[PDB]
Amino acid sequence: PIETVPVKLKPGMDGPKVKQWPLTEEKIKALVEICTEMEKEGKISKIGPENPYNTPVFAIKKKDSTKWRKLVDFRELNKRTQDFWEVQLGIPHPAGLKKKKSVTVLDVGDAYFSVPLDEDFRKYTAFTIPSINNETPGIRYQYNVLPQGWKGSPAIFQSSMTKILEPFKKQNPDIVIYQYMDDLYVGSDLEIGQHRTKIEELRQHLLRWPFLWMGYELHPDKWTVQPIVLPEKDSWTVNDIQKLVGKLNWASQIYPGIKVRQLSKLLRGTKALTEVIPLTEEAELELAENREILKEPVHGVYYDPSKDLIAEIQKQGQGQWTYQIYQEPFKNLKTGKYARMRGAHTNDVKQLTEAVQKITTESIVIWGKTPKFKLPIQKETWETWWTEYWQATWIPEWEFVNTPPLVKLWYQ
Amino acid sequence: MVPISPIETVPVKLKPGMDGPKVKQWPLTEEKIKALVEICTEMEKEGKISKIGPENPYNTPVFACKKKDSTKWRKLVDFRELNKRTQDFWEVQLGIPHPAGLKKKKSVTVLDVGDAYFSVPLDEDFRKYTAFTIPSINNETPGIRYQYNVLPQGWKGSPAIFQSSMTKILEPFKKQNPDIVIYQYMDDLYVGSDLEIGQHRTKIEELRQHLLRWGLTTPDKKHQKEPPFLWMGYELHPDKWTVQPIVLPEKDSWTVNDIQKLVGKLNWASQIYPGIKVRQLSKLLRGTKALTEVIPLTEEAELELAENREILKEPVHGVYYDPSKDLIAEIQKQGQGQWTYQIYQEPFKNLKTGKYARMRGAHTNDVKQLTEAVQKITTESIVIWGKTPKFKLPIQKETWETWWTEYWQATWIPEWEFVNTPPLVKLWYQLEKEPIVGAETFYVDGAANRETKLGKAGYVTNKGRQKVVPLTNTTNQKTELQAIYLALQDSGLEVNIVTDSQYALGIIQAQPDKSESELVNQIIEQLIKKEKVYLAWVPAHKGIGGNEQVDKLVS
DNA sequence: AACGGCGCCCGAACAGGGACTG
DNA sequence: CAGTCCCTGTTCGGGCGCCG
Ligand SMILES: Cc1cn([C@H]2C=C[C@@H](COP(=O)(O)OP(=O)(O)OP(=O)(O)O)O2)c(=O)[nH]c1=O
Ligand SMILES: [Mg+2]
Ligand SMILES: [Mg+2]
Repeated sequence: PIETVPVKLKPGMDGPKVKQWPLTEEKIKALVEICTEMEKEGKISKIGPENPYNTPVFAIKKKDSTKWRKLVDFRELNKRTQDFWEVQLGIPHPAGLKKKKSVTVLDVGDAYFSVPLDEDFRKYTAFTIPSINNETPGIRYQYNVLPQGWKGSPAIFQSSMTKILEPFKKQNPDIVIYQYMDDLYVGSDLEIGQHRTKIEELRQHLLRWPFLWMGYELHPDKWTVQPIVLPEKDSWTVNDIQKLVGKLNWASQIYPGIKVRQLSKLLRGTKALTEVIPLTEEAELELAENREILKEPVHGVYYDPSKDLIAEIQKQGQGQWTYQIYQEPFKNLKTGKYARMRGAHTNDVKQLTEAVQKITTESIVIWGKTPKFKLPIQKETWETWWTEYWQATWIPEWEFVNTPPLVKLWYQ
Repeated sequence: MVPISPIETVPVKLKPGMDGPKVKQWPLTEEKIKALVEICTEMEKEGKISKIGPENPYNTPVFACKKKDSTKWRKLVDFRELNKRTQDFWEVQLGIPHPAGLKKKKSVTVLDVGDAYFSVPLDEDFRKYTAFTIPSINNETPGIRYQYNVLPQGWKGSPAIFQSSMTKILEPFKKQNPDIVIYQYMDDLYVGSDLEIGQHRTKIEELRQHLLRWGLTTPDKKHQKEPPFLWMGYELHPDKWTVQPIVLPEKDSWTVNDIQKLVGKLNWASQIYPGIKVRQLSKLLRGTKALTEVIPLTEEAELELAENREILKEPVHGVYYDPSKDLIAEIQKQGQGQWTYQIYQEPFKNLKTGKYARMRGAHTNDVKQLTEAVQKITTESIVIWGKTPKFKLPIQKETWETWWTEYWQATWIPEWEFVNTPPLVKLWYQLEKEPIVGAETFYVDGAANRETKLGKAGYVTNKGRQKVVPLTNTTNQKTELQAIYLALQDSGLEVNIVTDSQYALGIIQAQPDKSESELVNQIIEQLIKKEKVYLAWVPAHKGIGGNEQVDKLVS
């Protein structure tokens, strides 16, 4: 009894044609069971090979959850409908969400299954379930309702979501509520007891209308930054000063006031790397001046809502991972470091997967965007394992780099 | 007035703004003439082909070829101009079934649908787009023109439509018989069950009659009731399987196209025959771009070919998959970037074998390649069995630990164990993490002219040692590598090396043991001879230490 | 002389970053 | 500051095997 909101692709672009990748046995058995129930409920319908479009699908388990969740890699379809979820029916981002003491993330994507999808657009939501050992051909479906993981789903449902959240926002004018993809971000300055109680009130507010029982908690007020710090040693060797000047020279691309004149004078000649060099009176002055510039904020660094976010990650070893978020090079909007994550000292891919999820979550809270990642990993290595450790209902864009650490810049 | 078959039609459109095919016929021999006029008449009475008149302004040529090992002929429509104007289809055939993924079944039956594409109807509004004339004489009778009511063989949409229609018909039968496994590939159906042989034929006849309701015939000509079953080019026995006999050509003179077929058969044979190499054979397929050019077999390519023929002498076989036992994969290093592996559950009962010999990157080491081999085996294992095997790798736990913890890129290997079978994979040299006390410090640098291609390379040390070498036909990157090579040549067993070259440092830090560059291989040879090497980097053109001094010499 | 599928090994075309020259 | 070079990377189409 609801008119299907018309959806159109961006002009000049065709639907997504992405090949399904191999799935493990436990994931295929989960998707076959999930899709059979959704088909019985009319959420999806089987299709044939006359639908030239296709989107990969797999399954995940959220943190501390044993229930399989269907996850579609709608990344290609999302950037082929970008004029919709950003121009026509956009979602405003509250600048106070990152200032709240506690922020809970609620999976509300199941609500999208109640709104029908435009019949002319259902052909683009096509996906294919593979079979083990290619026993049977692909089992293709398409969505009849708003699909989870599609950026157009929260936009069309936004008018419905506002009516549901209206009594609660009036009841609590201090609580900030943000909606990104299948998730709902609820931030409040209340204490942890008062917060979780108010979260349950919102859950009951949604029940009177399968992952609504979960609630991932955040603390954006406790989020730290990782500035560039310089080592402090009692004695300095030629090798120490060479690494220091190399670090400051690269840092001059960010802070233009950093000088290295008096420090390079200490290396005049052809000295052995291990020779101890006492710092002169001017070298102590210059090194102290550079330590204060690194504390000062970078000039003219602000967020542009029209530019994409870029995130670079560095493997520092021993469970340490550093990252920087920026839109223009050397204009970092945030720098941070992660340590002792899941898989530390045993699995790089799991750690890197966790780091990408943490960074994306922060980017959603601070700016409401997902950054495009520059991953320090080989494409074949990442594409073999990342789905085994993914625990999020969204998927960011990423590319693959290989930058040897010529100078340790973000972690000495 | 033609009857509508029970199979649900598939709506097929065309690309917008384009019409149907309009291509003239091909003058063929009179042998093909007396082998298609009888087909268009038999299909006309059976409703598979209808006749049209002048109201269909389209035409498409057709040819025919003998079936493989059969008296019956095969008709193929050259729809290459129709395929350019027909809508794109998403293929539901995601791969090829492999016998190593089959489980043990007590009773096995292999079927084969007769007249596969000719039993599935074409779209109603699309039959008009398949026009073709048939001349009874090569230059006399104009010949009445017909059309297609089914799937023509040669059209790019025929396979996908048949594979999808076949699945919809089997869906109700599989729901009524959950314990029965039906491997559906194109028209051939692999049916297996743990039922008794008597009760197995009962369900087979139930399936043969179930498919008969939609006009799908399963004739007795290609009905297989007893092993060995010929399925997907293999020999299926009750407890083992093997590839059908592979014959390698043995010509006295070897050309290019002969090696391409030779290497291809070896790649197909490497799935069950352990230890097949194609490095030196494919090494002959480089540079030359003449398929009809004779190539003499090198001594390395001849020894590689002789060793492969002796492997194909002894009969080998694989086993079937038992989900109750674990999956084991064990890799061996064959040398020269070649790797071989075996996947099994019980010792010396290989499910399948394979090889990884890809050389990616100009500079690499054995640990990188072993990592890539593990990834290929993992993806292959998920396709066939849907799980990752436990690995047995010829590399020490300590060796791997040193590599991945100190590497700057994320890398990982699934659950694995060490197997002590030489040649073991190791790191041939380790760069120090701190400068070496008491070791001579070499400040190296190189520079070359972009125009004359002339350059210099050399070093200065803290003890006064110095060298400058003029180089002809070189680059800036080559001089920086040569400078490091000079420092290694002229230093003791322990040495500190300072360079401004991000290029050279990036190559050496990745600890390569092989390279396509002779200069890098010489650098590697020196790095192996040393006991301690510390590589440090400074930014160029900054008056830093001895780097400023050696910069004056080489420029 | 056809179509679709998967695999391998090959080379041409292309992309991207340090580094040098006008 | 551009425009190149040197180098190394990926993408893709064709060659072969094999299936239907
Ligand atoms: C071998 C082959 C096959 N096909 C398509 C057509 C029917 C199915 C199976 O072909 P087939 O089994 O050899 O012949 P088929 O049409 O089934 O007739 P029968 O010989 O089985 O009675 O795949 C094709 O299009 N080109 C080919 O070269
Ligand atoms: Mg057949
Ligand atoms: Mg230099």
